[PDB]
Amino acid sequence: LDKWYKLAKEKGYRARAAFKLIQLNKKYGFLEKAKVVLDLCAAPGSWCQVCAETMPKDSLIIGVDLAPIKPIPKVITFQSDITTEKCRATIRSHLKTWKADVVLHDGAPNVGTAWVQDSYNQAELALHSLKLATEFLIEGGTFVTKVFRSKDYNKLLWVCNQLFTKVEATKPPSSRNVSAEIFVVCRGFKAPKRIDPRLLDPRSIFEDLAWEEKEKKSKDGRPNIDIITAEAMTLAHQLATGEKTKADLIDEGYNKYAFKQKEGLPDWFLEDEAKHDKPIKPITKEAAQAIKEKLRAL
Amino acid sequence: VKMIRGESGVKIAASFKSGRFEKWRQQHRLGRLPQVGEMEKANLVRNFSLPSGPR
Amino acid sequence: EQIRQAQEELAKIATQLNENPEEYPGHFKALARIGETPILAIQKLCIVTQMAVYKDVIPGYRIRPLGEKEVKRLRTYEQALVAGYHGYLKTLATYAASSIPEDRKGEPISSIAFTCACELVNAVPHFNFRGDLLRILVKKLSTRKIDRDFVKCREALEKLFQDDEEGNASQEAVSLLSKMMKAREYRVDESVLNLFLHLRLLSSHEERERIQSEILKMVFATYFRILKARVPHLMGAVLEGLAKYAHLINQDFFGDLLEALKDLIRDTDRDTSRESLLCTVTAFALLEGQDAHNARSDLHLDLSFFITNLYRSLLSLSLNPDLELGNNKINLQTTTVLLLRCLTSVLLPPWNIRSVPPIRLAAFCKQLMTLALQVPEKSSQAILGLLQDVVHTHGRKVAALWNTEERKGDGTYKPLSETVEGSNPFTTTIWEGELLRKHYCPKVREGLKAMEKELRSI
Amino acid sequence: DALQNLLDSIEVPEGWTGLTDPNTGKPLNLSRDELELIRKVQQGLIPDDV
RNA sequence: GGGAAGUCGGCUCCGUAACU
Repeated sequence: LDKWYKLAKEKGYRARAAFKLIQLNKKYGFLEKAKVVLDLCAAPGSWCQVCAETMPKDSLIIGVDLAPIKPIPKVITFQSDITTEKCRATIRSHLKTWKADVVLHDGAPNVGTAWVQDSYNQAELALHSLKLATEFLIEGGTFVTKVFRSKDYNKLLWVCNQLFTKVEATKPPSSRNVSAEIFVVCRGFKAPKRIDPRLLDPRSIFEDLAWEEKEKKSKDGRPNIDIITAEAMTLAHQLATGEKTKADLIDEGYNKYAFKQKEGLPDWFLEDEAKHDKPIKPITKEAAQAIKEKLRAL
Repeated sequence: VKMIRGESGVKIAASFKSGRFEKWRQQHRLGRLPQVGEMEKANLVRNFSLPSGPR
Repeated sequence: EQIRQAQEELAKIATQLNENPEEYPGHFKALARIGETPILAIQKLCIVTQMAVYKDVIPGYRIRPLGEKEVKRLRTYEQALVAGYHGYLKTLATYAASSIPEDRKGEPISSIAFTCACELVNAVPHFNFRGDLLRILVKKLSTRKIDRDFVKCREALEKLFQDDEEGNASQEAVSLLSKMMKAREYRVDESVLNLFLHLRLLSSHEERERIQSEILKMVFATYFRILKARVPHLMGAVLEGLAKYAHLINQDFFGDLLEALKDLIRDTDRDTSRESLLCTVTAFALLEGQDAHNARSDLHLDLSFFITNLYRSLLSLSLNPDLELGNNKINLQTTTVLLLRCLTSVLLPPWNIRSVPPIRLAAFCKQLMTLALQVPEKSSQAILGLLQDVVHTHGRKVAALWNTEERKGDGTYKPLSETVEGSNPFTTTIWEGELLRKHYCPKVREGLKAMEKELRSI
Repeated sequence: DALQNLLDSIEVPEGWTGLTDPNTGKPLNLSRDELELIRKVQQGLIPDDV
């Protein structure tokens, strides 16, 4: 008894096969625009309960099973064997002039005898649903089938490629991780006017495959004369305005860090000197605005 | 509020959203309707088609 | 033969991993060793083979990393799925990153692996590491080279934009397309801008609205920096892209796009004839929006500033002979049809077709006569073929000009006015129809009689 | 001139300071000797010649 | 479900033969 079985008793669903169908339809949405669902091997009626919970109160649900299904509202159920002519005549009488929109299959044999035989029984039962899909489904319909993964799953998938346009194989997470079932959903029924009998024969399908160049030096000196710092431009503003003359600039240039050696000394000595010889001079907002215009590029 | 006359013969307000389309839209659980311009659904015509003709 | 022997073990791997993929993780590893031996024919035959293998084995749901009989049997197969599938991608990433050209007999490693990746990314979406499959597609779309594999990736991406209902793969794609061109410098061949147009999600509810909210905000910010970038051919796709998807985002932001293109008009007024005309049918398309015309009472969207721009530029558009050059609303290259789709939208609006001001009809038709003087032949008939439709719909409101008894005598006509109502065309009659009889009779004169016959028929 | 002012805005001169001259309406520009004096004051390697 | 109320409620297609 797992979580999905406990949710089946809480929500009133008959089995956990219901919760694989809704989460399959939540992935695709093939039940919200359908009138007819042909439910094959529908025991105990969980797939009919989902199909009843999602359609119109004027649409037709037909469930076929070998076991008697308890009556469900808005669902018509009857007991017949799906491989028999009496079954397809009963479905035809129920369908009258209406074709199936979705065909579902929840088939599973009585497992316990042998794994190869049970998978082969599951593979052929999925195929008995496959020819039942072919004449009942409307064009563009949906075919969803439960099948165990086995050697013939390649062959069953190949026929699905032939008869259907878009086909996916998907594990619902609501299904058992231990179980080897896989759900194959087929969309876009091509509506062929002639179907190959060997494409619908279990014996054929499951068969095992075998001049002037003198330049003066002025473009390098000019960046060294060009003003960079705000203190130098403040001195430039003081020189431009009638405040300080040449003699005042030389005298103010005579700070404590003059008459020093800056050529024959190593790079690390002069780098430490250059970091630690900067004097603090007053600045002006006019010089700060003008150096912002100077530093403003295109 | 503009006042009109309904099918019941009682003076009903003009813009009244009763709830029948909302009931219609889960009665068959249709999705959103098309806007003007989008293609018809070949499903939606055959779900609600016309009858044989004698009504 | 080694190739025939390698084909036999490849089919044996392919059959066993498709009959029952559970029992053989060592088949997956040996398939990687066959996929890693360096024989070029084997590399082609391998890559296509376990591309279809992972097309058949990848489940419909995501699998978390393990971290930390039959249950442990499943997880060991589960980690075997992700590690083997992940080992596809750097192998595919290195295959994509290698050189294309070789002998002409076949596509050695580039076009075949790119076709395999494009087919794989048309099914991977729901699974993880799609971004690594996407980052290959960003890398190839970044090479700026038109190729068969280029249009393959473009067709592969535009399938996902037209198929992914959840949109998580669409969201991961457009995020990388934004990261494509913030890293680079506005150098697409405009292809991803049309890939924004085939997105369906622009055209569960709370998660989907959050998914819409992310894809609407980031992709419009992508065109926002394109307008700042000012790339001319990228403008045509962006203005085509902005014309479709402008009604989703809120009131103030959508009115800001009009103010954004108004600044683009001022930037052009500071090539420029085309860029204004690219912006011309754009703003006429936003008003042409049915929800936006229903938002005429939910926003002021007014064009009376913009017609005056066309009126003062009808002289300059007549002077330029660059009108003809080498289902789209905005991205048409020639300014002849751009002028038509402009001048159709001005004198024949879709909504309120008969509610047009009179001086706008008198002035634009008079300047249309001036356009009928300085224009080439192909633009002439369509300019002609437009203006019967103007008269046949309006009639007596404009017929005052052709008849001199219906002429107002307020003040003399001013042909160079800054406003449409500034000129007073009711004083001048129309004589340029006579000048067009002197124009080539066989074609132009036909429309002239059709213009005058519908005029008398009114 | 408008073209001269546009060229000055794109590439400012060496003596440009952004200051209006109190003597003339044209903006004041530093001379070559004045610009060399500012550089020698800022660097301090040779404040006074010879 | 019933009674009441309001209404204007109850009292063409297939096959066959010549013609385009």
